[PDB]
Amino acid sequence: RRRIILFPVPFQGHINPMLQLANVLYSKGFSITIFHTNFNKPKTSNYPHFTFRFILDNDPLAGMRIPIINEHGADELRRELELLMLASEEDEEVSCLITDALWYFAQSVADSLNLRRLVLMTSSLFNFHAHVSLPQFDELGYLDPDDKTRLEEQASGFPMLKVKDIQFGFSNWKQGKEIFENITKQTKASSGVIWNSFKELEESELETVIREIPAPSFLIPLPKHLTASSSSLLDHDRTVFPWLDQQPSRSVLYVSFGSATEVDEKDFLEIARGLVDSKQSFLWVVRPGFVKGSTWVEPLPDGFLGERGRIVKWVPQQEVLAHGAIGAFWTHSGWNSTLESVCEGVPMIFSDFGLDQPLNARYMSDVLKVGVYLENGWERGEIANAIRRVMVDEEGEYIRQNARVLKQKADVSLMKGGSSYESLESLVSYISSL
Repeated sequence: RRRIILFPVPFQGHINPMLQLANVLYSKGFSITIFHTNFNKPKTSNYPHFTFRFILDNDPLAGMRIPIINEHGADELRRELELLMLASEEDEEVSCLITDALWYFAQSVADSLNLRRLVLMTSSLFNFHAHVSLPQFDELGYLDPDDKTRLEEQASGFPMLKVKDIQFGFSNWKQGKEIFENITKQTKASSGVIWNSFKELEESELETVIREIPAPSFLIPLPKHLTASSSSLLDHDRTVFPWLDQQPSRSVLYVSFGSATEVDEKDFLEIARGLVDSKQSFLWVVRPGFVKGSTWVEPLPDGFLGERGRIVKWVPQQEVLAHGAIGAFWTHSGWNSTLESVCEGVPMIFSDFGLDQPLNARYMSDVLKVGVYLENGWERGEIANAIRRVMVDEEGEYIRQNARVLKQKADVSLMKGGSSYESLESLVSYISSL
């Protein structure tokens, strides 16, 4: 009997994957302790088989906890580790810790303890290519936002990307590679690295991973394993499932934009019209506090759709995406939502609110070819001409085709004698054989 220590980052896009992995690992035999701040704590009654430890705070702007924890957490993380290693019975040794990547400082703490740390990568191999070649991007001044980026113009080497992708996708040059420097470092210094993906999804970046990571990396599509429904930090309105049933097959555009994202009153209305203008049935989730200078959706006028679509606060998305009523998904190019998509097999409109969303958008658009990327902000014509495109237009059947070829591949992964299948037997072997 052997304990894994997991340690998410307490934001939905990190919780979601980290606990899915937790569930898959309990399956295969391991005791499971979870480190988590008291901030954004998930519902624990949902996870009766996991032991939970709250730390670091036992008495978009919220994402500063990450850097604040990194520098000031070390000595608190080490304490609780040692506690847990101590109290552990003769017959329940801790095999390993498994953190988010952004916990780049656990590796010193673990190092200091001699415990070995594995890493959960909540974004893609491509993402991690980007960060690897960042000192290559400083040179060309892609990280410089003073002058300009060239028009639909390829960066360097084998540029599946463009300079905008990086420009906006690394639009925190104000802080700079100071952070990402270590994340990449602290990924490579690791005893292993679990990728939320499968082998056909990113086969070009395998090399990038097998080059830079001396430790074995293991390729694991979590959504295909199990749904992340019971780590939702917000309450699901399930009143959408009885509806969808009464939409005809593939006539609903799902529309989620992350768990953090904010928009102006101007754009929210803009986003609004485009959806009507497209003349399609669409379920559109809107967080509580999504629109700025408002609480929920006061900005919405009366007499917009009403029959075709309905707004909601929050839903169990994977469960949604898997409904036939679904035809596409207006993502924000967050990775889980993006990955969920491929695995349930739905084509997507893209967007980017920085960080990683262009990167994701880019090589989901062009490489795989499973979506349409509004590069150029928000126009009520374009948006409707992306949605019509993917959904109705006869000029996106190659989008719809590819978006479901890739799904069968995923099932094949998890079918015995398949990448993901073997990767999990291996990961499992890699945890035990320690």
